[PDB]
Amino acid sequence: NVPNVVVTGLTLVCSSAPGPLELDLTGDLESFKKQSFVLKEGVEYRIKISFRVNREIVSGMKYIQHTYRAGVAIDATDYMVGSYGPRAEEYEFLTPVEEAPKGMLARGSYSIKSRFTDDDKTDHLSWEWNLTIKKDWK
Repeated sequence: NVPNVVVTGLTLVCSSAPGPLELDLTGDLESFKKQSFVLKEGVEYRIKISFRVNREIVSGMKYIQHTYRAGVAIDATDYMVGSYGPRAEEYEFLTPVEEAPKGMLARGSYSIKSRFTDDDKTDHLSWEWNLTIKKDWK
């Protein structure tokens, strides 16, 4: 049977972004490693993680995210998702509002290691993507 939990996507929710910033997590995750979303410095945003539970209840689901700059971790955050049972409709998790960095010295590439797990520490899905902070959506 298809995994009990299927992570289906990640969306960088930003009201002022010119276009959609989302990753399809149901396909090939390798392509993301060479790609990067552009985010204007200082803008507020959230991260929407779409997923579905197919058969059994899952408890303590957490969306983990480590952010690196110049190859070194500058932040680690565990987002308590919750315990949710099976449902036909796809679930969506929104992290609290975040604020992007500002100032020259904050600009540049940022790499993210993302993981969706639960209590049993199950690796429901892990993936790496990139971000680039710019003065404007340039």
